[PDB]
Parts: sequence; structure tokens; C-alpha cells
Amino acid sequence: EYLERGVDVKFTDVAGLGKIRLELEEIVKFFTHGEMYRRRGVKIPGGILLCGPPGVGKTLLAKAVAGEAGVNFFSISASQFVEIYVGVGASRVRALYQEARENAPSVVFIDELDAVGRERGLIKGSGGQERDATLNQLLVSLDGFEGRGEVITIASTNRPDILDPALVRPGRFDRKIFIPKPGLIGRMEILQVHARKKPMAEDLDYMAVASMTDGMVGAELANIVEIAAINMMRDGRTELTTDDLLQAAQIEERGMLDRKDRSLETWRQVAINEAAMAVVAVNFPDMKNIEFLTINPRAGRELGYVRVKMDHIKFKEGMLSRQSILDHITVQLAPRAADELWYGEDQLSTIWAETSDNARSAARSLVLGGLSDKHHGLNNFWVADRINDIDVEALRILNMCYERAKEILGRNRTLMDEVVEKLVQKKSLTKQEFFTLVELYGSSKPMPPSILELRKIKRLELEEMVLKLDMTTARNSS
Amino acid sequence: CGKTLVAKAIAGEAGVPFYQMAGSEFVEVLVGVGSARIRDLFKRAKVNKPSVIFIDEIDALATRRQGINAATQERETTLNQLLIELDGFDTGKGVIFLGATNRRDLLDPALLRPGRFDRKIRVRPPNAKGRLDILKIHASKVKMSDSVDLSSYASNLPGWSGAKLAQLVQEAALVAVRKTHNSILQSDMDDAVDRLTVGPTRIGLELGHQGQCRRATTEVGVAITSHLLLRYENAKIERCDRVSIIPRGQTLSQVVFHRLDDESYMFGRLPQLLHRLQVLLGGRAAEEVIYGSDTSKASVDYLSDASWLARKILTIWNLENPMVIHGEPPPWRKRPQFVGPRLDFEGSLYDDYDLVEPPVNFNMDDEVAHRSEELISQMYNKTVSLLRQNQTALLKTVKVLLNQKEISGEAIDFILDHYPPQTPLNSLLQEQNPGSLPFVP
Repeated sequence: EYLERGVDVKFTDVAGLGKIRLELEEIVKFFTHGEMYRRRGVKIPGGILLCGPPGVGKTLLAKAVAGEAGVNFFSISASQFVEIYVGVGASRVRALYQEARENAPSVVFIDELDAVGRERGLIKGSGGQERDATLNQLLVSLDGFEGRGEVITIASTNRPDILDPALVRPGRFDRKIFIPKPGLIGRMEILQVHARKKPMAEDLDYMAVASMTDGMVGAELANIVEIAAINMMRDGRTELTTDDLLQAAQIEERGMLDRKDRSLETWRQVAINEAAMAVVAVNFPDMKNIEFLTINPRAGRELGYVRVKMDHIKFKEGMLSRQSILDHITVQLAPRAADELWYGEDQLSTIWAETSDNARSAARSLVLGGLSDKHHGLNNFWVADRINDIDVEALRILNMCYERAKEILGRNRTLMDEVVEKLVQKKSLTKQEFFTLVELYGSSKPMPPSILELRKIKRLELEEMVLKLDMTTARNSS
Repeated sequence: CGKTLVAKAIAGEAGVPFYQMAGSEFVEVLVGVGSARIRDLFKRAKVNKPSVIFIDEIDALATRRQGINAATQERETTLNQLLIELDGFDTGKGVIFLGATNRRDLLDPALLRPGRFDRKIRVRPPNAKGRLDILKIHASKVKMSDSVDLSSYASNLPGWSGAKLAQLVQEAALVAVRKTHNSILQSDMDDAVDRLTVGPTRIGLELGHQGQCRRATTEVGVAITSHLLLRYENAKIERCDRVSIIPRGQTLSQVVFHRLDDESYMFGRLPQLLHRLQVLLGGRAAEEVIYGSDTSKASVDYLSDASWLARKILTIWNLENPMVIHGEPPPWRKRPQFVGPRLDFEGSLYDDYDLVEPPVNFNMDDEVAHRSEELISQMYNKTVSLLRQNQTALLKTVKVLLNQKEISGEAIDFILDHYPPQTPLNSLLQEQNPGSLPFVP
């Protein structure tokens, strides 16, 4: 009933494995070299749990480990256990584990345990009691009484916090492996394996495709493979190249590119908006590497956009400087800066209303995120005066970013006009020509020193001061 | 919008059998029958390959498990069977499955995953050319006269679906049957327009002579402000089509405004918003100049709209240049609607674009309130000053509209031209009939 046939998926069929694959073959070792495991006196860990983002193919990993183990594979949806009737789900789990024990050696797979592994006492209904009964039955058949030493359960969940800590107890689910999102090499190999079934070329570089589509799951890479088949018959070329992959990634991350009727002043407004964003971004460290610049409207965004790929390590861990946010707020305010400096103060538009609120929200998050210097951080107080003063610093921070944006955009009028003209004539711009225009008409951008130079100057000042103290002690004493 | 018609046309041009059975046909009381029907339909599709499977209203079986009987278990089992059949479909046999839905939010994201629903097509409401072509198609089925110009009807009925154009032409045919007309005249087509847009005309249902003078004064004042702003400062605002005080549907009076092109509906500048806001207070300007100091409740909604758009100018869009830290959501929400003032220049009026945050400082809230009061008061004095300079045209338009129970934009323009500013009211008062229109359209 719950037994599947034709499980031929192996570890070669799945990419983006990494060191987790080692644990996977450890499971295979648990199914092959277990004689010396129990000879040394090791009870085989029954509970292995894969946790990660959806679409990474956890069930594909289950098929791979089942095929490499060479045992019977059971793949049961957890949604069938919950039902309006009680007792039948417990009997379903009983029959499942009984036929797993009879088919020993075997591995059993249950996906999305969050449906039935919810902590008891969170919902008041008969479905909650049925879920409790099924959880109790699976708990007993896992660890309750003796009789299982050969059947091993593999599970795939998304949210590990929802699970009952009774299930997380060792001997029931003790091995917890996280499947992360694929990095750079992982996306490369997933694209390779999903593209092995189609005729590819020898000049096909996956490095640019992987760097273009950053922070995406393996299902999204399979989708990129799926949009590598449908769109070349419009022109009718010979063999697939990397340009089609780049355009497919561009279509997927934003939407399909649609063209509508448009006047000249509307194009000019979108162009000066995008010029404001890119020109204020290039002079800042965290948003310096602008790679794309287009004003073409897309799905959901009638505006253009500026593409930057900053370092994605400090952002996740939280090591972004205070100046790194005062720069971003200036970037969000700079569309309004260009609008005010070009159309005057009395003719402000409403196209920058989406960035002008991001700037104020970022300032508000900064002032009560402990990053300020009013007393020392201190995002909370007691009396109403300091609570009122909490929101004063955000508005002064917006004001100083606002004047900074005015100064930055006023320094760069010639390159502003040039990039606006190019954006109107070509409707798109890449990194090379935009940076060439920047070098042709740019102003001076004196870079503030990084932390290394500050540490070096502080260290040399400290050494010279301490040796000054040493001589003022020595020659006064000697 | 004819998504089912689109799939039917796809099957007709492709020459393949078309399998139609709606999502509401998959709901039952017994459990497991819907999955059996899914399997039967799928295997009958696999019999005659290639073939197309079409499920109308797929969100009936694919309702999202919202966290805001045994039928729900049947829905989940049917969803599981459908996703199993979709995922297990080899792509080499060419059985394309079509799913038509009305709402993307309630549909489960599992089907949106690649491998089940690879393509997602939006069916936008037809444009001016699209509604033109739908009118050409539907007008070939009924007898048509040469006096009907369908281009104006396609341009003046924005966002109307194909079935709504079908009911337009059908009710035009039934109106011509009622009038015993041999063909569809332009009068009958406009009759269908006013029947489906604002509603049918009542019979003799009128209030007192004071209950109609105030509504007439409000609507005529709004129209006169709009026309004056068009004439003098060349505003980027709409144009008056016709003004009526005949009760239709649930509106005791109505003023009709044309809808402009959407390309001017994106970068709403400060002057455009100020002139539209003056147009909004035109009604209260009319009550204050005509009745002196005894205003009524007929112009309260326009006052609320003006008060909210002043806040939107101040807080949400931040069009002025003291910088503000937060925006506030509208306490009252009125949907964008028909002939009354457009209030959809930026897509809509009462829709903040998630630009709101909870405030902390309560001392700037009063300064925002004072700024809004100053803007509203100054703008009110300007609109009352501009409307009070022309009392003759306003009074003559009110009298003519009261006598005729309906006036046109061209008639309002003629009254404005024939009554220049700063002429005495005695010139209107010496006429043998103030509510007389010597202009013939």
C-alpha cells in the first residue's frame, strides 16, 4: 500500500550535496556495516531529519539515500494521517510500521511533519485530539516498546520550531541535518545535472548564470532549466548559449518584459529617477558595483531598477556599519533630490514615494535599533520626554541624509545630464558604458579610510605615546 | 474576460478534443469520488493524445489552508490526486492542462511551483482597441444602424469585461424591442449605458423643492469649478459630460466626468492635486456662495475626500518639504466608483501603498494637523473666491438645470461664455425665463 517500486535515484542524480552527502553515505553505512556497529555496542540511530527551505528536493534526497541503501522505500504523505475520524489514523500508522518491520531491512520516509508533529495543546478541536492520537501512536512505534532495530525513518520538515520536543528526544529523532540554500558551486552542479538531459554547448559558462541568480533554491534552478527550452524558437538559432540563460534569469527574478505606449517626459522622469539611484549609489561603498541600469517597465514595477550585488556575508550576520545605513537612506532619498533639483520644489512628483518611505523606515529602525549616539544607543526609556525625543533623531537623520543627497546630486550635474540622455536614447545600460560615462564626467570622491588604516594609525599613535611615557619615566628616573 | 473562450479557441484552432468540467463539479459530500473523477478525466485525456484539460474556477478545489465537515478532507484529497497526476505527467505525450482562476491569492503555492503550473498568464481587461473589437464582434449578431459610433462607447467605458459588453449589446437589443425600434439607435445604446452604469430612471419620485435645489447647487458648483479650472489655469483635470438631478439607482443626483488617459495618472504633481482638490471643495463653495452661510449635508462626502487627500499630499506622498517620519492609514474607506469625482488619479484615493507606520512622537501629529488645516482653509478661500467672482453663470446654470432636470457640458460652456465674469445678477434676474436654454445641441 505504502510501498513504492522502481527506486533508482542515487547520489549521482542529486547535486548540491556537500558534506551532508557524507552523512548520507553514513546512513548507507548504517545499512551495510551495522554488524561492527552492534559488535562495538552502538544502537543504530533511527531518527534522521532534514530541515531546510522548500524546493531543495528533500524527497529527492530520500529517493537517493533509499536507492544507495538498496532497501525497500516507503514514501508516505503526512496529510493522510489527519482526518475527521479518530482511531483510523493510528491504525494507519500501525499498519505502516508493521509492514515496514515485515519488509526489514527498509527505510521509511514521511514528509512535512509540521502537519502532524504540532505541539499538543495548540488547537481546541477533535482534529487536535486525532493529531495527538496519531503522534502518540508514531511515538510508541518509534521508541515505545522493543521490537525495532532494523527499520530507519527519514523525515523532511521546513520549520523545526513547530515540532514536539518529545519527537526531538534522542532515540526518536536525534540526527538533525540542515540542507542550506545552494551557494555558487551548488547552483552550478544543480544546473548541470538538471541540464544533462538536453543537448548543450561547449562554450556554455554556468559561472555567469550562477552569479546572476544568487540566493535561489534548486527548484528555481530547475525552473531556469525549464526556461532554457521555450524561448529560442522566436529567433531560431542553432545551439543554446549563455545569453539565453541570462535573459531567462532576468525574466524569472522580475517578470516578463512588456512594452506599452509612453510619452517623452515620462521616459525622462523614469530616467532621472534611475540616474539618481545609480549616481548616488556608485559613490558609496556598500552599493558601488552597479551592474545593470534600465528604465524598461516590468511586471508589477512600471519604474526601472538599479542592480547591485554587495557582499552577502556581513548583511546576514549583521556586521553592517552605522555609515552603511546612513548611505542607503541617502540613496533612497536621492530620487526626491533629483526631482527637486530638476523640476523645482513646487513641482514634486509622486514617483519617489516608494523610496522616500523606505528611507524614513530605515531611519526609524536605526534610531531604535541601538545604533544611535544620543546617550549611548538606549532605544527605550520611561518618561514621555525621552520617548518623544526618540523620534526626533530619526527626522534629523533623514534631514542630514537629505542635504547630503542634495549636495551629492548637485556636484554631479554634467554626468547626470549625460546618463539621463543615454538612458532615454537606449532604454538600458550595462556596467561598462555607465562606468565609462562616470569616469568621463565624474567628480572627486575621496574615500573614507577603512578599519585597517584606522587600526594602524591608532596602533602607531599608541606605540609612540607609550614609548614617550617610557622615556619620560626613564630619563627623569635615570 | 473569456478565459474559457480563450481555451476553447485554442482547442478549436489546434483541432484537438476539449475537456471542460468546472472546479465546482469536483466538490461532493462523499469522500474519494472527486479524486476518482480527476483520475477518469485524466485517463480519458491520455486516451486521445494530444488533448487539453480545462478546469474552470480551479480555486474551488484549490482553496488555500487559511489560518485566519468532511468536505475539506475531500478537497485536500482531490488536490493531492491532481498534483500527483500533474507531477507524474511525462511531457513527451503532449497533454496540456489548463486552469482558469479568478483569484491568485486563495490558490495554493504548491501548484505555482514549477513542474505543475509552468506558465502563468494574466488575462487583462480589454483596452480601448480590445473593447472596440469586442463591440465589432458582438454587433454583428444584432441589427445595427449607421448612427451608432462604437469608438466612443469603447473609449468611455473603461475596464469593462467582454461579458459586460455582451450584456451592453443585449440590453440595447431589448431596449430597442421595448421601443419597437427596427434597429439599434444611438439613443437606445446610450439608454443601455445609463441603465447599466448608474441605473434605471424612477417614475415621479422626487423630494421637495428645497431637497433638489441643494443637490443641484452642489453638482453645478463642482461642474463650474472644473470648467473654470480647465478654462483659466489649464489644469490637468477631467471634463464635465452631463449633470443630472433625476434619481437613478440610489443616487438622487449625478454629475458625469470623463476618464482621462492613464499615462497622466502616474506622476500626479502638486498643482494637479491642488486643482482636483479645489474641484472637490467646489460643492461647498457653491453652498457657501449661493446660500450665504447656511450649508447642508449634501456636500459632506466631498469635504471628507478633500480632507483625506490633503493628508495624502502631506503624509503619504510627502509632497511638501518638511520631511515626515510616518504616514497614516485612512480611517474611512470609500471605493472608487462611477460618475462622481474620479478619486482614482493615482490608481485610487483611499489606498495607502503600505506607507504607514505607528507614530511615537505625538507633538508632530498636531503640526501635521495644523498644516493640513492651513492647506484646506487656504484652498477653501481660493475656491470660494474664484466661484464667488462668477455668481451669474452659477445661478443661471442652477436655474437651467433645475428647469430641464439635466444639463450638458456644452450647455455649461455656453452659459460660461454668454455670462462673462463681473456681470451683475440683475442681468440674469431681468430675463423672462432664467431656466431657459436658447442653445440647441
